[PDB]
Amino acid sequence: SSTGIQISGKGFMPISIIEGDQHIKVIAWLPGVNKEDIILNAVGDTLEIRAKRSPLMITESERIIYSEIPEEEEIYRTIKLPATVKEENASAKFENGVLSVILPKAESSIKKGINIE
Amino acid sequence: SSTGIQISGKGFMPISIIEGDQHIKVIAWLPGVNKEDIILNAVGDTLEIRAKRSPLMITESERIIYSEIPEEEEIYRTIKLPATVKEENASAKFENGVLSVILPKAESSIKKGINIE
Amino acid sequence: SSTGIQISGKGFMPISIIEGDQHIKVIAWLPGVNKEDIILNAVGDTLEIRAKRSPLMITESERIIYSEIPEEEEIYRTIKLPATVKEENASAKFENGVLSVILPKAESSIKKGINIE
Amino acid sequence: SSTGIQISGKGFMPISIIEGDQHIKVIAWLPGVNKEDIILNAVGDTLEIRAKRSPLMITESERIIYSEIPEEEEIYRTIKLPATVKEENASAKFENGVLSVILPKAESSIKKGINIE
Amino acid sequence: SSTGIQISGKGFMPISIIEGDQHIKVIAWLPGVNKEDIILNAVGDTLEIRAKRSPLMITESERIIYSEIPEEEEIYRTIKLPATVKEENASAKFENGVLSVILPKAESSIKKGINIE
Amino acid sequence: SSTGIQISGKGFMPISIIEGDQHIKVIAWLPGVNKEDIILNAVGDTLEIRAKRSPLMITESERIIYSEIPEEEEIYRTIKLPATVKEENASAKFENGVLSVILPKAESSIKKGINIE
Amino acid sequence: SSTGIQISGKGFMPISIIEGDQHIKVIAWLPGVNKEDIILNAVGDTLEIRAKRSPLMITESERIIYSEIPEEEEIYRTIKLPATVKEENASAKFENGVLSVILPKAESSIKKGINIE
Amino acid sequence: SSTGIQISGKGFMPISIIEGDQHIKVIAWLPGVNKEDIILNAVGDTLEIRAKRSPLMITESERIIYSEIPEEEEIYRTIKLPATVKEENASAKFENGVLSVILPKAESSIKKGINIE
Amino acid sequence: SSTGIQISGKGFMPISIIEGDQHIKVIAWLPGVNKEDIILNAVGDTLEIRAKRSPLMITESERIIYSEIPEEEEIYRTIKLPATVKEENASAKFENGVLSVILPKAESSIKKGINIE
Amino acid sequence: SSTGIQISGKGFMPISIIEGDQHIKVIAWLPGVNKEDIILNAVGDTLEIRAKRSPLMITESERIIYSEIPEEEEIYRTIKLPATVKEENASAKFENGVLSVILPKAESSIKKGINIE
Amino acid sequence: SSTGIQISGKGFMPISIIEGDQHIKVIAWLPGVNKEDIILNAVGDTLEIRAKRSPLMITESERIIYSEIPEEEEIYRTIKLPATVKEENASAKFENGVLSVILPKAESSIKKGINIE
Amino acid sequence: SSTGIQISGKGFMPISIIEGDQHIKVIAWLPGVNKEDIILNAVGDTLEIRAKRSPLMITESERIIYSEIPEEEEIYRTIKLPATVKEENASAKFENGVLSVILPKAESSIKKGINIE
Amino acid sequence: SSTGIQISGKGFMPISIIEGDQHIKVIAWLPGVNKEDIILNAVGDTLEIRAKRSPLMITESERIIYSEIPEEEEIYRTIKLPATVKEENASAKFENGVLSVILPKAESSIKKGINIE
Repeated sequence: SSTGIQISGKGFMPISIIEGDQHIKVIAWLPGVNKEDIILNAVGDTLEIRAKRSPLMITESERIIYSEIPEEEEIYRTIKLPATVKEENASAKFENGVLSVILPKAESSIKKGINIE
Repeated sequence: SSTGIQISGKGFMPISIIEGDQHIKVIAWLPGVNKEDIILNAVGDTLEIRAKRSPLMITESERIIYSEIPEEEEIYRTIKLPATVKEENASAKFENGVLSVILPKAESSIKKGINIE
Repeated sequence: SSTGIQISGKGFMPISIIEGDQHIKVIAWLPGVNKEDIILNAVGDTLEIRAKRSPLMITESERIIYSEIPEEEEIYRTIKLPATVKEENASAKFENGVLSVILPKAESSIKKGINIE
Repeated sequence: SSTGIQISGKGFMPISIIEGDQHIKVIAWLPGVNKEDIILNAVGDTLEIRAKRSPLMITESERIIYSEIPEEEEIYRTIKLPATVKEENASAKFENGVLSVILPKAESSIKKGINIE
Repeated sequence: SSTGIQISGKGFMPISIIEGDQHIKVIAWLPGVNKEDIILNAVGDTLEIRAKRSPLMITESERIIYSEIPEEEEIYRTIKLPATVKEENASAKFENGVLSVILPKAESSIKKGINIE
Repeated sequence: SSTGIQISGKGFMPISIIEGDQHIKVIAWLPGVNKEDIILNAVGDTLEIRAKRSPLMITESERIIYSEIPEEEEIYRTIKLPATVKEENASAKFENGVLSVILPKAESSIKKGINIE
Repeated sequence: SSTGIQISGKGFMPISIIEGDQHIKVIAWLPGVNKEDIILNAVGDTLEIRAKRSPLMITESERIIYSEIPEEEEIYRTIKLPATVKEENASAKFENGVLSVILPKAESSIKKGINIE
Repeated sequence: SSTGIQISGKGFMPISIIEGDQHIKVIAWLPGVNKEDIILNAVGDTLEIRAKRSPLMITESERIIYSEIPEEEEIYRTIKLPATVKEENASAKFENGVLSVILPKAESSIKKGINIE
Repeated sequence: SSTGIQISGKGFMPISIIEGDQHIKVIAWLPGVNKEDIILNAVGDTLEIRAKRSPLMITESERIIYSEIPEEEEIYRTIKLPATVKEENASAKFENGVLSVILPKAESSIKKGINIE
Repeated sequence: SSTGIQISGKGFMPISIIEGDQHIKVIAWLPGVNKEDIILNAVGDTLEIRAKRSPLMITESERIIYSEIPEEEEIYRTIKLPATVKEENASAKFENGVLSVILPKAESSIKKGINIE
Repeated sequence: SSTGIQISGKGFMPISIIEGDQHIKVIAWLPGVNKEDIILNAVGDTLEIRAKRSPLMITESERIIYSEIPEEEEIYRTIKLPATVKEENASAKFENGVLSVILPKAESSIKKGINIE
Repeated sequence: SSTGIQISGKGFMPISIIEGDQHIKVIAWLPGVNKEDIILNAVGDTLEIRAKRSPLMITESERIIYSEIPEEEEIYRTIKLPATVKEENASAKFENGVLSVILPKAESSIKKGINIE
Repeated sequence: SSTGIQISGKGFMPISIIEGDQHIKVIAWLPGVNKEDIILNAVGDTLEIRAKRSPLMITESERIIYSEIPEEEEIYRTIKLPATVKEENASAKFENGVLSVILPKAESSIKKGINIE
């Protein structure tokens, strides 16, 4: 999908991109991932997300009769945001397996209001 | 779909069923959902999963430019297990958006070894 | 169609099935039928509906040019609920051609509550 | 749509882009919009347009028998200009629901003199 | 198209028809039309709409790389209202390319609601 | 066509693009045009060719029975080089209806090699 | 191609056949060829044109990234004129890649008639 | 192909790109080529490689009865790696027909870690 | 492919077969494999080639964004030559990942030139 | 099927061929067969397997409601090995319905080795 | 057809091939041929059969109204046995239009048994 | 092409193979070839033919207007005979571009008497 | 086929036409043709070729297993040359199945020279 942005990565990790006037809020779904094991990195206009969930722990006495859950042990994504961001004050939160990153756009990238009529 | 088990429901909620000799471990993904908002009910060979995730909050100044996350605010599932369970003592955990339910099998439902010659 | 229930019958008889925690609410449309002419038959986990509306009353002086209303005078339907009900204490109300049937479910079928951690 | 330029947005808003030697004239139709409810944001070679019309208000006594006007209440567009413009001296006339934008291009983008020998 | 009324004309001129118990409100989008240029004739149940927008003026030094605005300079529509209107006291308003026409209906068309036994 | 470069234009104007380590050699065919009537423009990484040939001179006494020569009197083309050039010092030669254009590349683009271990 | 006249040859060489009253003017485009390299032969009502353009000279330091110009080093055309020509007085010019043929006289064609007296 | 990177060239030469947090590593297969006959060139985000293998020498008395090895004597590739390079200090190797370039990325691209509060 | 010979094996390993009067020269491409890890075995009219290249060494800190290089860790081929060879005195060379085998053909197999009248 | 070996026979009998430098190990599945009822014959480069499983005995009071086991009572296979074998000292085992044959290859086929420098 | 043997020939001559441990029994149908008119040629692993039956005897007083009997008066067939034969001691019997040919196999091919451990 | 025999080679060289009781006659057409530059080599059951004609020599003043003769300057064939031949006493005649080859077959191929009984 | 000349005839007889300034050289392949059997008729601009090779003689004891040489015993061709020739002094040579004919043109068609320069 190309609608002004490029998306890349590996595994099942749906994402939604929230665009504001002064910042870009990005939300990514990471079910079943531990807290400290995530790693997120962004610079300029580029963002990358890396994670590695543990496989389904199963005792030898048990078996997988039916499991449609994705099996990818390594998943990562990288998206080109439409504008440059300040990779210093950027902050993020991680609840219920959902990653909410807050990227304030660089001042030079911010758009300017145009007088009308 | 019928593969020895019946799966029913509405919305996006992937589930995996682990079958042991004495108990069933049911793994269900509910990313981005609050703990106190899910509800479960089980009896005989039936287990139902009902949940409702919060909507993608949006600020007045911001808008969603790209969001492939399913928007269904209410989702539920109902599955027929291959064996009866003792729901009185069943227990489940929910962390990092992964629902792990353990249902001990009923006495009559448990298999018995057969000697071989 | 197989979605946890069986649907069958004959004739024009649109019905709606509502499942509650402790009861089942069934809405059935019986337009153009008298109150003393309706009939219901329910037992265990099976519900069947029979009906027979009065045919058109038409004066000799007047003629019926166009009537999309189905003329089938004999109709019936049979639906299998997913759970057993206690028909002995069932009750129903019929108003404005709308039949409302409440079938309390059996304690064995009644789904218990399973806590989470 | 990509035909040497990129256009994005949501809703019905036909626009025309004129490329000149020293400026870019962009015409946008915002039929049935209030003047004080349109907003423009542009920087470098990027221009975005937001608008929000009131819905078709209807009196309680009357009912809409036929309306082919699309009902989309929120519409916006974002277009990538092929050349940088000086937003500080940009101007845009808006009359009779017709928006006309004139954007002087940056001197760096301006076409220079090639020897022809 | 036949939906109780016949619609005819030429060009892009989306219209909406609101039918009330005492009057009819007709809304027509006429973007890029001069106020002095619009004229209407309405009688009985018949309304004709004629308009001719000015052509897209382009400077010699500039070119059109992309212009999706309709090039049809002549557009007109005539719709047979289903009810007789009192055009002698009708009025209309035209703002922001939106033509609002208020056509009260002849007293014979007016009907008073009748209850039932 | 996308092969690291963009090609665009209008009319019959076959061109050849040669890339050198320090410069770019562009061959353009302009048959049937005088020397003072050829015109071109370029800047940075963008090259735009405009031309307009003399029409088919014909005497009244003679007639043109067959001419596959294109009659388009106005033609132009625009090609984007993969690297920036220093148009200020560019030079060109035009002989036998063949235009030769040399555009020295900018030092920023001028590639460099590395001693292969 | 056969359309009442026979045209033959090989390679890219657009031509125009002008049927004059006293001469037949034929314009041939031979872009990128030297003057002393073209060769023609004509007799009776037949004209054969042979040419051989220089190949695209390339320096060792430069390479061909893109070239749509025809590379065929040998091109020729041969046409059966509709009228007889006297080659002794034939004349031609080759400038701007334009090879024009005049064939100023066709003795047998001379319609001088006679003094009606 | 566009998947976050651009690949261009001519001939058979499989390449693999390795992405670290501090250096870009590119693996290129050049079987049957001499060490001193390859040439590499890069700048900014662009890397290009030119190479020429010796032809399959054949003795007068012998003939190639079966040869699926590609015969292209000149092959090259040009790829847009995702971040600028410090080629002043870049280095490579070539052994057993495998070309390995190591490209330290520019300070601008050195992705900076963000807190995961 | 069958043209008097049979080819078998596993993995990507293109080969070329040179046929001379007194010997058969076999060229096989083995990019990216060590010297002491190749193995050749021949007898009668049969030749087998076995090899096992190391996988792409990658540190945990780096990734493989794009790698079209074949991943087969074990590759081997076996071809039936058209004639018997003297495997005792055969010799082979290994240059830049290209394996050249020279197999003198058994004197019994050597073909006998016939003369013509 | 021809892939360097020829397989022939009749009935269901899957076979696997293991090739070593000095011996050939042939694995053949003969489930549900008695040991003394199989027959093997081998010479040159040919090996044939003939066997006959007992029928599914059925009691007078019982019937086969579902049996996908192939009913072929006589099955055999004949395969051409890639090398000659010394059948005089060959030996084979048969346990748990798996026939493991070991055929030492003849000295003629014992592939010798060639230097690689 | 390829099933370990080659079949070829011309004309109507149905044949059957039986393989024995020590011999080959070949049944060939030759209807309407005399005993002295048959001919066979066999050597090594190749067997060829030639025949030529008498034409349809017809009297002048009678006519032939329908004959599906093949009219080909010259027929022959050639079949390659999978194993070599000792034609020197071969024998055949021909009765009731059925040719029975027994070809003992050469000791080299006589498949030896192998003990089953 | 396989029709009971194998033919291999390159170029246009029609050949005919006649199989006899005591010999094999092979005819080959080599039009426009010299005698001293054709060569045959045969052994066992294999025959190969090499030939090399001079190209169509043309004077500088003349050009080829039409030539359907294939231009392949190097052509050769290699055919597997169905039976062994005695190359020591083989003979061939080549006249008027027509090559005739007669190869006496070996004693092993010769037919043997069969006892018709 | 029309290529400025009409080609007609029957059978396999490939021919090549070389057009020179002073003469035409025509090469015709006539394999299996006896020198005494060659016959040609040519006049003005028209040439006919007639030939009839000897049939493929086959011995009684031998058979044709495969003979792709053309069986057409009668073949002939007639081509209308585009220029008149002086057939009174023409000459030909026939070597190795190649018919070489030299036909000096008739001065009228010779084109003379066109002295443009």
